[PDB]
Amino acid sequence: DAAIKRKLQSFNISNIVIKSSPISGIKTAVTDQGILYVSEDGKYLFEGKLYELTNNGPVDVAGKILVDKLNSYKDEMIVYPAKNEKHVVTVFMDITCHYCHLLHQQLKEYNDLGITVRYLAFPRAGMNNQTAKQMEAIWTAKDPVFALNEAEKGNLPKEVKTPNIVKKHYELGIQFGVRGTPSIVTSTGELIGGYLKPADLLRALEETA
Amino acid sequence: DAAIKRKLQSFNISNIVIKSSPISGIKTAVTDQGILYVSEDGKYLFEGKLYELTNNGPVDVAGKILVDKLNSYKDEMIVYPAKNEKHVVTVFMDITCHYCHLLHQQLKEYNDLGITVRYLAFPRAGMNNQTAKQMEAIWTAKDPVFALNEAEKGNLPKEVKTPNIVKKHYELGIQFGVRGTPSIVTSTGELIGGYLKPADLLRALEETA
Repeated sequence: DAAIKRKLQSFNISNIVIKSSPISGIKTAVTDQGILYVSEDGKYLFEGKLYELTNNGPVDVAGKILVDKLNSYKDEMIVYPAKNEKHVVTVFMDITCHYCHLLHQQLKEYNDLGITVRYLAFPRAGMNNQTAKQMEAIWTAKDPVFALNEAEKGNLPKEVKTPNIVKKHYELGIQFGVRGTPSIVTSTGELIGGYLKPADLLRALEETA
Repeated sequence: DAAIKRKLQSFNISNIVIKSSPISGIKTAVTDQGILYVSEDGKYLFEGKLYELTNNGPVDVAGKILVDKLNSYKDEMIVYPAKNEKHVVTVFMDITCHYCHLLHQQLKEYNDLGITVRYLAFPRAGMNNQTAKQMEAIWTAKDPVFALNEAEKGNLPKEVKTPNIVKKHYELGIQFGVRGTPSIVTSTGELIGGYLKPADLLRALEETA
């Protein structure tokens, strides 16, 4: 991993970070230009996308590289655990979205189907508005569940913070390909992005192991 | 190379053809979906693009895989050799193009600068018109140089054939990224696509070794 990030610097490649590529001789170089792939040597770069069709289909190796990134935010997520979970899905949500709202009005149901809902923020209209500022407030509050539960009931925070964690959540969403909300990211890194009622959300999860 | 094209068939991948990838453990799989990269094993596919910045910059490995493809058409090219060549450039040309025309009116000059001009066809307005049919005729004639020399003087062939070799030349041009004519492809696989007077064409070639 040592003899590498040198030539990459000399190729305008930022925040270089090496890793376990499912292909020896190479290392999954999670750079600021994307999830690259480089030789132990460091003379060949893949600015493409590495897969493995396994059986279900063209499953991108970086899918799992990405999921770790997300999970690594666990303590920023606004969790709504279930009696005892059978599923743990992360949802990208926006406070001004009817379906995100609806999905929220059913945490009890999702919870009661053994699905733990974990929220990450996804301010659609960019980080430049009262709305993106309210979510920062909500996500960093003293008790996010209360803050969020109240925002969903119409009580937005009067004061407000500057987008930061919501920004980090946003950017991670794009990496996943979030193009609207709500968007449910499976615990196996998948992505059934879009609203899905309790029941339906269950099958979708059970069907795809 | 044996234990490979099996899973690839089982991933809707046509005209599979393995090859020398500058990276062991893998093989430059020139498929009908593009120049892929696969593991000796055959469980991992790169549907991306492999490079090597060397020194001049991000030189694509498939550049050389491609050039061989082109060169492999040598006996279809309409050549205009020079006393004794110092350069051998392949030009994608169209008969209804002012600059392709102009470039042609100077074969003597290019020739006299030690540059052998080799023409491949590139019918821009697709293979569906009198023009694409005339070039097929020209490229497959009994003496293409005469046929072409005459087409450039305004004497197009009366009869006409159905696009085929011009088609193969066309498709190879797109692979190279030809977006207009003329487009000069260097002997080192490069691509200074666009008109370039004799002199200028020389430097461009000499500068880049």
